[PDB]
Amino acid sequence: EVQLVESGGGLVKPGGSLKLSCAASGFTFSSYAMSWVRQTPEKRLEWVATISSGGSYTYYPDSVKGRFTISRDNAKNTLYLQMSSLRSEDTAMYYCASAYDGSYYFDYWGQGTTVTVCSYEFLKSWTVEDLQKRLLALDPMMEQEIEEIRQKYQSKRQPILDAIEAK
Amino acid sequence: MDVLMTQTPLSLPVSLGDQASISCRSSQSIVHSNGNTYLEWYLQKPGQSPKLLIYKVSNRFSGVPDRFSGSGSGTDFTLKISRVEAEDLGVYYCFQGSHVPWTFGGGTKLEIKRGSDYEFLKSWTVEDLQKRLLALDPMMEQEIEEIRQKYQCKRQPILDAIEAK
Repeated sequence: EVQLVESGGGLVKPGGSLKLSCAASGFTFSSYAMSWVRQTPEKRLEWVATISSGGSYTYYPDSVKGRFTISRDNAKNTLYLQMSSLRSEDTAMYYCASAYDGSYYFDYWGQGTTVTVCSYEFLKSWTVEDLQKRLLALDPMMEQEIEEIRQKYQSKRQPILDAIEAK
Repeated sequence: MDVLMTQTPLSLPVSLGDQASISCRSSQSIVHSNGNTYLEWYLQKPGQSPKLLIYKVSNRFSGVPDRFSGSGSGTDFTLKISRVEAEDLGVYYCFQGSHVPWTFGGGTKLEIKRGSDYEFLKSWTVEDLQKRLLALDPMMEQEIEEIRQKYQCKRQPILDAIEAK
């Protein structure tokens, strides 16, 4: 069946560039339009780009026009999204989705790859071992934030478990 | 050149077996140049990808039960769930594809009223309860990965300063 996997996301500085790739598997890739749709950290959906079944027609919203370029290779069954001059508003989870030309826009979505714009290094140019211990000091703080998330979800799971046991 | 998609309400607390109605208001008319009205309804399970539910106002996507219904009148479009089941919970998004730029709605979270209280989950079946417990793991793993990527954001300048040395 339809299987779309996405890759290429990661860290990037403001004004940097990055290219995302979506590998399609399970259908004739050249008979359906493709699109990129991103989801902000505030869980808001935004349409990024749309390319026709063969690539002769591309569509972008004014927010990413000129900076983003959608493309496709029907022989490799791959979809591409080239990003340049990346801004802080582009930090989101990017999904690649298939279309049905003339009926609906997004019928099957991939798992999504996260692009995070990284906004400080002028001061860090100093003692090397002090940088080493600052990098190791950041780890317990991450573990505590992760444990806070785990504790919150433990509280969320408790009523469901209680209802299961109360049967 | 922008059409606003106003979804309402923001949260619809319902119990199992109840009727649900979500509305989506368009700032401008949304008829396509070919005469069609490309109003779509998407449902996103927590931690998962969005899935198409309704297309062209009132046409059900393949696999969507008859409990889901769509309707519209020009600028007001309404999605209706006759009998809300546990599989229907999640965030619903309305979308337009008639005028560039194609815009999405704010989202409407369909949730269980007083689902935090276990007394109001005793009517549920064990099967649906274990499914509800499984539905939290993608949510939690996503939030954990966001924290990890934030600390990768913080770790890279120090790593680059070491690479310079």
